Amino acid sequence: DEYDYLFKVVLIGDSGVGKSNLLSRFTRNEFNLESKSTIGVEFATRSIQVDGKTIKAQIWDTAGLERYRAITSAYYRGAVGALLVYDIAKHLTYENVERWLKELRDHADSNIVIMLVGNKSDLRHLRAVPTDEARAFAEKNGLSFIETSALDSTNVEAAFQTILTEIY
Ligand SMILES: Nc1nc2c(ncn2[C@@H]2O[C@H](COP(=O)(O)OP(=O)(O)O)[C@@H](O)[C@H]2O)c(=O)[nH]1
Ligand SMILES: [Cl-]
Ligand SMILES: [Mg+2]
Repeated sequence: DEYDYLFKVVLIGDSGVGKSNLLSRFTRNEFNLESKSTIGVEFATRSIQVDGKTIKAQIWDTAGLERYRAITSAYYRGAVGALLVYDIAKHLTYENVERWLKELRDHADSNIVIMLVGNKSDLRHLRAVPTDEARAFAEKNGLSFIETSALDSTNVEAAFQTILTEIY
């Protein structure tokens, strides 16, 4: 509805890390504590301002589990950014970041902007993934890095703003 650029940005990451609530927090300012596996593929949109011009962010979301049906290059097609999300309270979701990176190399453009997102920062007292460690990891792998909380809203706007500005 009037925009200068449409930037496709995808969300990826293990089931349960907060992808769907990052989407809902960013596009509708809504959060649900309930947990429910995402159905098929969804996308939602939000427009923001960058360098005086209007950026329509089209943000895709899908299930992190790829057992019976796996994500294809069509999911990633034309994506200029990826929010690769893990749960700072569940170490396994961070261990699996390498698998997501492999999936991005196989299925996404070699120059996509990748933001590593440590979500659930409000669970800092349950932290399983030290901030400094993830930050260095992002550094070595050519990713941006931010910790967010969809629940209390911390850094959610900043994460999307930053990636869309990096892309711009
Ligand atoms: N404490 C906390 N819980 C979160 C946060 N984001 C998502 N959740 C919860 O984690 C569960 C999985 O969230 P969901 O958005 O469905 O993650 P997805 O499985 O990666 O799409 C739900 O119970 C959410 O309410 C967060 O920032 N903090
Ligand atoms: Cl599946
Ligand atoms: Mg989901």
